[PDB]
Amino acid sequence: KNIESLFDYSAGQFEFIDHLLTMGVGVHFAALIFFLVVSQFVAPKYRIATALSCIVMVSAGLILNSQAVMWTDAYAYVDGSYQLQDLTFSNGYRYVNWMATIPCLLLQLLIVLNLKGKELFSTATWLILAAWGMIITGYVGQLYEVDDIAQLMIWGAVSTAFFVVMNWIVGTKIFKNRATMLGGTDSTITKVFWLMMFAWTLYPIAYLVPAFMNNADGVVLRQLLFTIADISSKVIYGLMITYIAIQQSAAAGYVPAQQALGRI
Ligand SMILES: *C\C=C(C)/C=C/C=C(C)/C=C/C1=C(C)CCCC1(C)C
Ligand SMILES: CCCCCCCC/C=C\CCCCCCCC(=O)O
Ligand SMILES: CCCCCCCC/C=C\CCCCCCCC(=O)O
Ligand SMILES: [Cl-]
Ligand SMILES: [Cl-]
Repeated sequence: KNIESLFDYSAGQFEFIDHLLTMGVGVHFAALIFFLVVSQFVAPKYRIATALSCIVMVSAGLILNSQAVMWTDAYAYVDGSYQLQDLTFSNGYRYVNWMATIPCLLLQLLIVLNLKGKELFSTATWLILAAWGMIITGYVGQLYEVDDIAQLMIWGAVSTAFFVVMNWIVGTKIFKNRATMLGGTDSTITKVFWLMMFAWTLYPIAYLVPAFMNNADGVVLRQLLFTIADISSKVIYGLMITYIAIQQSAAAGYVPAQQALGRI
């Protein structure tokens, strides 16, 4: 149902996608280890945000590692190309993790914005229905990424709207609660907002590969645009979300965070 099943791959194409996903496993699980160790230097009120990235990291992780195994399961070298065998590959399982990866990030962004209580829970509930929104219409479109490209843009169209709509929430929150933010991180938080519009725009581009490049190199590009969007919303966004909590933790008087920052 997917363009990936349409082609045979040269060995270079196939080894490259495999090294991509594998390098992408190496990284979520090695970011995973950093996010563990620095969690002791984060104040009790921010510490779930570091932890949440421990989850992001295992979750893109598993599916990423899972895509790499299914890649080598699905294809074998026959007569000079890698050809599809008995099992399929697909990015279908990538959109389900998006289901889980985002609320969590959205959650760690909300946590360091210093949202609390009813605004925090409320804004989490809306944010989560919205991207969940964006995510599932994404899902249903790529379903027709071979049979019915009209549903790709049309479902593309729909999921985009949600993406616009949700950025609006996040941005409003971010620029509203800049002034609560301690240690200089009111400057930093606007940067993440920006970074975050890059990694998540890689996605629609990654989602129009069949419309505009329905061949084997588009399959590869699509995965390439997957590893960076991936590394950026999960790993770099993550890295960047960690620094604000430690900074704000030292600003609020958390001596392990002070000591950690002063050590560097
Ligand atoms: C792990 C984190 C993220 C932020 C993955 C995000 C996916 C998107 C921002 C993609 C949205 C869609 C667009 C708007 C285009 C139509 C189909 C998609 C779901 C890929
Ligand atoms: C922030 C960085 C994102 C991660 C970078 C992803 C990995 C960079 C990979 C190398 C790009 C150039 C390789 C060109 C290979 C040609 C593909 C082919 O063999 O057919
Ligand atoms: C089998 C995996 C192959 C790739 C080798 C793994 C090594 C990856 C190296 C760095 C991971 C990228 C993230 C950087 C670590 C973040 C911690 C820090 O801020 O210093
Ligand atoms: Cl605290
Ligand atoms: Cl994912």
